[PDB]
Amino acid sequence: MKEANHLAAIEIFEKVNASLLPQNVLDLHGLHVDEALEHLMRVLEKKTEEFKQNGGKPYLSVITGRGNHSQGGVARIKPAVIKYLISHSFRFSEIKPGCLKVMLK
Repeated sequence: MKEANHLAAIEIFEKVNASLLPQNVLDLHGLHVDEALEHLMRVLEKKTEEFKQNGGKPYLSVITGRGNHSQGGVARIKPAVIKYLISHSFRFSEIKPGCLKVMLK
């Protein structure tokens, strides 16, 4: 699944976020730039709130996918997401291929 990965990504994302959100993980590899951003933005804001209110994780591990380091399919989610973080003055740092770990503010 190179191309089909992008279509499968939606159903994967939905089933996956259920288990991944409590880890403070935002994993949406394969989604469109718009989709990825729209999901990321709403989760990031509510997670910031969960951080300051409920005492969740002080971070969010964003998986855009293994875009660039050891693998590379659709990595344009990464420049898109990066731009979102910087524009809001967030603190992030990539782990390894395409995985941006963001520290909540």
